[PDB]
Amino acid sequence: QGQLVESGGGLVQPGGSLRLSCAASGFTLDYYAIGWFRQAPGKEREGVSCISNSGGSTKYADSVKGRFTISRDKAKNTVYLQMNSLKPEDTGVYYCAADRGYSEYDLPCDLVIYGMDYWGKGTPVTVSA
Amino acid sequence: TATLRRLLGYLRPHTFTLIMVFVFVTVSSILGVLSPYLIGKTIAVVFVPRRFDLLPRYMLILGTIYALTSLLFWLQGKIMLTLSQDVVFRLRKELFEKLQRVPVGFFDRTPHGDIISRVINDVDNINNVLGNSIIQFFSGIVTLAGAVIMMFRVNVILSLVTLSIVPLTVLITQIVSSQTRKYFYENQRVLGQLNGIIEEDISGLTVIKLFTREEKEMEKFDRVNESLRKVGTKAQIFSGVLPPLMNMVNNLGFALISGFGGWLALKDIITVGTIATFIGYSRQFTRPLNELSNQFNMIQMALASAERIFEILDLEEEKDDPDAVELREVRGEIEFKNVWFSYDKKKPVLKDITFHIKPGQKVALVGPTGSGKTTIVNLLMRFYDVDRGQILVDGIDIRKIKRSSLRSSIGIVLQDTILFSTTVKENLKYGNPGATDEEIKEAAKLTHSDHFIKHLPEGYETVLTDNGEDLSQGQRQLLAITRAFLANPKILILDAATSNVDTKTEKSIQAAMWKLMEGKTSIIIAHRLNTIKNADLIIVLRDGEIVEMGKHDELIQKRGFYYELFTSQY
Amino acid sequence: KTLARYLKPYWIFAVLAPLFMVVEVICDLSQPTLLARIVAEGIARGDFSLVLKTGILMLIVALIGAVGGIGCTVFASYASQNFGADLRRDLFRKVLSFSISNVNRFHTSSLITRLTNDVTQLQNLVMMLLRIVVRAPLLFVGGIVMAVSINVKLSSVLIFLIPPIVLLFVWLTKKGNPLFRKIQESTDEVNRVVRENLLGVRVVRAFRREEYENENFRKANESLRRSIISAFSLIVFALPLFIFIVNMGMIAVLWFGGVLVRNNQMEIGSIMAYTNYLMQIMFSLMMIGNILNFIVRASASAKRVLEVLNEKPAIEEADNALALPNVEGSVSFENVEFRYFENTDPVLSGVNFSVKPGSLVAVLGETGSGKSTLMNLIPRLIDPERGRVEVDELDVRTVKLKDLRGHISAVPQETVLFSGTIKENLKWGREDATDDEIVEAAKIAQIHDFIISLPEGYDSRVERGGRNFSGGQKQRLSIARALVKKPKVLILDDCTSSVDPITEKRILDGLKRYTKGCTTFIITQKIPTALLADKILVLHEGKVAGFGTHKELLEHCKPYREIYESQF
Ligand SMILES: Nc1ncnc2c1ncn2[C@@H]1O[C@H](COP(=O)(O)OP(=O)(O)OP(O)(O)=S)[C@@H](O)[C@H]1O
Ligand SMILES: Nc1ncnc2c1ncn2[C@@H]1O[C@H](COP(=O)(O)OP(=O)(O)OP(O)(O)=S)[C@@H](O)[C@H]1O
Ligand SMILES: [Mg+2]
Ligand SMILES: [Mg+2]
Repeated sequence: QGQLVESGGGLVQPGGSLRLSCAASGFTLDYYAIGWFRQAPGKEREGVSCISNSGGSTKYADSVKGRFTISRDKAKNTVYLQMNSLKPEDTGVYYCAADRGYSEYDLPCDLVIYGMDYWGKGTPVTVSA
Repeated sequence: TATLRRLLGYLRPHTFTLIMVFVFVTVSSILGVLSPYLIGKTIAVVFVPRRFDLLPRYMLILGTIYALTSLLFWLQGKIMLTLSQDVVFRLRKELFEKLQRVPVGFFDRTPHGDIISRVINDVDNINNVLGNSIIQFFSGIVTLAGAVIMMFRVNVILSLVTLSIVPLTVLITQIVSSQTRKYFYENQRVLGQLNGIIEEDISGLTVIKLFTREEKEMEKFDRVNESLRKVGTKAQIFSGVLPPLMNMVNNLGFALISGFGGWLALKDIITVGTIATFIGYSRQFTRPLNELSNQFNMIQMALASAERIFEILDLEEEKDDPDAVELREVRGEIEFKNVWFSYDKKKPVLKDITFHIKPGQKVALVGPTGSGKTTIVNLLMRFYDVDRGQILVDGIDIRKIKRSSLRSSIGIVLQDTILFSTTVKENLKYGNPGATDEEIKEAAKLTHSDHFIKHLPEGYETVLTDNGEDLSQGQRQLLAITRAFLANPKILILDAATSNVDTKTEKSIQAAMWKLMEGKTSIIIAHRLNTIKNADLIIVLRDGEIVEMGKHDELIQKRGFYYELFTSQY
Repeated sequence: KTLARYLKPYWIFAVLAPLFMVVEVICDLSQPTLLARIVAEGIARGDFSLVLKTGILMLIVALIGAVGGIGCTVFASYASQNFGADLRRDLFRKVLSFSISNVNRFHTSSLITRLTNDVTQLQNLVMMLLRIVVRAPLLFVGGIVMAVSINVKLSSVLIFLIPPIVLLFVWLTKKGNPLFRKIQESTDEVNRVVRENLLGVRVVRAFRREEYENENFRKANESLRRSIISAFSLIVFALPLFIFIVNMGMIAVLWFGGVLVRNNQMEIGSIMAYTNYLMQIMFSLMMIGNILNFIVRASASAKRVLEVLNEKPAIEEADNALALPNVEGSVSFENVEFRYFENTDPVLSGVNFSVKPGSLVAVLGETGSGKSTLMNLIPRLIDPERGRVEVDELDVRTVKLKDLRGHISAVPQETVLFSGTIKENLKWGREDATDDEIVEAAKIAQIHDFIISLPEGYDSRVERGGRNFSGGQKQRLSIARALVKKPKVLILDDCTSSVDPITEKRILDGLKRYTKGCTTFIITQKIPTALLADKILVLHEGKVAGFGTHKELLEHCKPYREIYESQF
């Protein structure tokens, strides 16, 4: 079955950086479009950076510019998102994206998804003092 | 099992009626096989008085029983005939209802005759199980239970001998039935593919006769028909191979009780008469058991037919989000934000497509043959959902607004002019069914349509043939424009609407059509460049890429792809 | 007599069926025959020698019925499937010969049901008839003798129940003709709504009339179920009443037998043996009654199958026809006057013009004048009511269709792209065409660049209708499709409509370069594209407007001047 797994981070005071991997089961980073989303509980559901294909695609967020470092694995099939110097501005349940990619284009950024809303399970990493 | 509990599960709202069906058939079952026993009871009493005395007393009861059986047999059929046709109607409606929700892509790839066979042939195949077949099923088990009670009250040990060979008879049936389901399923899909070729040839028989492909189309039909004949013979044998094969299984039982019971009669255990009467009661046990086994092959035959129906009744549908919102006050604010789409998914059609249109603007789109102009139209129609990008109509996203409310103010005329089998008046009534004759008539005169409508033998109530072949390609396009304007849409799209229509007639409509275009967001796609210069914002598309954008005079002075197209005309 | 000819090639399966069936009847009837000797001459006699003598013997006689039974099922299924397979191809052959006028008489959706449902219904009838072809008369003719042998005088009551029975089946036969006819018409009605929704699903969703189409199918479905129950109500009424007549006869046996035996004292057991034998008669009448319901169901189906061969098509091969392999390209029109139907207005009237052999001739006129209808008369697609069409010094009608159409290729206004592959679609003109010949034809149409860009190339998936490729893509394919065959008389109805002006020049000028001294017809709505043609023929309201060069047409013709003034 086509589902995503999201893990990483604990409880760190605003200033540090946490490693967050979006492991995919039955989905490869060589073609499909998988990207992190800045989703708040009880509010709007924004995005981080949607990266696709084996060749690679450079992408980042606009609210917190050039601080969400991304990396992809060809054999392990994981996407590490290291939030360089965390701020209490982005706190809540973060999600990944399944299908609606196939190759490489632009991704600016929000995906469709018919299942529920977004696949990956929300991990809460509140960075407040 | 998957379709067994599924098809027979359609009789669930009629369970209360099914209990009555079982009650009315059991009375006919306990009196039907009782007919020779009913006569013998009367003679046994009137054996001594010979004629009259008690003979006229017994004749009064005999006549009333046969009159009751005939009154109940018709009563059994009448209540079941409506019950059977209701399930048939249900599956046919469910098949049709799913098609309207199922995506466009499915229709473009699967055969048209394949769905036709699924609607008629596959539903007419399950018509046999719903009827007398269900009646005989209830009649079978009660006659079996009625025979086993008569069996044990006469002989105890010998009744177990007849019941010991029963699971072995079921064992062989389970193999034959599975083989019948294996063959009838293949019989239907081959017929489904063959039925598609029939629809394929009828819609475009002119092309076949002209290129002399009549011989090649005949052998194309023959190649599938030979596969239909070869699999059809094997499917019909397995359908009726179990009844004569069960005779050999039954004959084993006739020899078994003659030996097992013959061993008792010799040693003086149970009298010869205890076995001589048991043979008659063993015949009323084998007959319904084999009838149920033969009618287990027929349910598997229908299970294969039902399997082809649920294949589409499991196929994905165009669903609206639970947080759906109806679009209030439509103006037509078309918005695109870096849209990239692939139709065939193998080769990308559109790359970086973005444009903003004000409410009530004239927009033109032109380029080369097979670029991606029509692809943008169906993305706005939401026929093929956006892979990567963002599209907003009247300030709200395409995915957020429900498909019915979104398409409410959208109008389109296609390259393939499609006409219905219904009348001209009813065809034009599309979009706005509550439109009076005054609105229908006036709209036709404005776009040079009424000229040929009055020319028809019937007029406005003239019957339209297969794809409206009763009129020429140009006349057909003009009716579609009238149909599009009659619905009164805020967003209007005219895909190659003025391609077949002559340049002389086009000039007479050019201004009248533009006068109706005001206060509406319009997008026109046509190769006739000298009729799309009136548009406020003009976008040029080449190989699924925006090369030029702006006013008509700006495109001319810049000297690009628009200039190359305009000059090549003359 | 007409339906009997389909049973003629498979007569071997029909002649072997009643021979083996007689062996099956006697084997099943011998069931209590060997069951009596295994008990009375075996168990009752005492000796075990006679027990196993009939013991193993009963399995041998059962094996004759078992092998004979399964063997009969094979020959019956093989003959029925072959009857259906040979009927389909003979009906399909007459389907291909029908014209656009034949679609009006016999519905577009009706033909589909006729080729399958009407064939399948008659297919099972052959299976039902073969099972009781020798089975039913053996127990009826040879059965009444058994009833008379027991008691002659007691076999007289059976004659009294004949008048209501003989008046019941004929009643079902006469009522079976119009009631079952409406079922076969309602199946075409449910076939129509599903086809209307399928063909043009894009139009249905565009105006949200899916609910309107939901009502149309529901109303057709309600009309279908009501038509079925009306004819099937007669079945569930005649069947219990059929038993009721023989039930009256059952009471009559005791009424007659009581007066019969008073002093005889020998014919007591004869009434007893007659009543027990009546159980075999009661169940057999229900079986025959069930077959009669299938005959009245297939009677309406047989009427639809027979009205396919009887319906004469508008265009057929002439009696005094001659094969014309070599065609020079001479096209002529003499006093041509045509009307599509009987109630239709004059489509074409007073047409008189001659085409030069090996010349590019353009056809111009307004919407609904007579350009497409006129072009159909060249490769024989419509027969005129008045006037004749001449191709190569002689008439078109008097020339064989295989030679005429096999050398004259035409491209229609509405481009049709059949399912399969690009290589198979281009081979429509010439099936024996080499890979180099089909490639060169695409180069003239400039569609070759799109074929090579595909991952599968020429073997890429092509769908029925033409919605697999864009409007102009299939349009460019249809021109090249005719170019593979290389015809001497080429007809092009709206060759460029979904083609860009740059590509429009490359196709039009590309054809003239490769075809020298070839008769070509092109219908264009644009004046600059019409100027390349040697002579331009103008049509308006069916009547001829003008013929000749563009310069002469500007002064001598009036509607052609209106086309030039409107464009510029
Ligand atoms: N299948 C048909 N049944 C009845 N009438 C028809 C049929 N096809 C064409 N006609 C009539 O024949 C006349 C001329 O038709 P065509 O030759 O197809 O038109 P045309 O000159 O090609 O017009 P365009 O394509 O729209 S410029 C019209 O009056 C049509 O209504
Ligand atoms: N059903 C389909 N399956 C695959 N590809 C398709 C399909 N429909 C359209 N396309 C592709 O879409 C691309 C552009 O075609 P469209 O947008 O449909 O038409 P267009 O740009 O107006 O071109 P015309 O009709 O030939 S002038 C082409 O590369 C087609 O192969
Ligand atoms: Mg297009
Ligand atoms: Mg035409």
